[PDB]
Amino acid sequence: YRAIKGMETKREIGGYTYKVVFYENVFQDSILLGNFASQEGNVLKYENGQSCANGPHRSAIVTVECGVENEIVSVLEAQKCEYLIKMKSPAACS
Repeated sequence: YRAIKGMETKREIGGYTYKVVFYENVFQDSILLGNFASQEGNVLKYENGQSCANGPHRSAIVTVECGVENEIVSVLEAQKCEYLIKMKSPAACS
């Protein structure tokens, strides 16, 4: 009944703190981008989050290429209130 969290990667982009719980969801300060729904490849998709107001539901898509450590490289609202999260992590290698 309790969601399991990952490593919690947090980074300040645009003045707000992006938190990637990885197996839960992603936030910006306290504004919920999206929620972990599915893992597609090595990319995790988070949607049904907090409203965007200027569009549909916010969403977050974490693109992981794997690396030495987990870190939020960048986040970009390029898609429909859907935030591209660019990351890497050794735990992503499989």
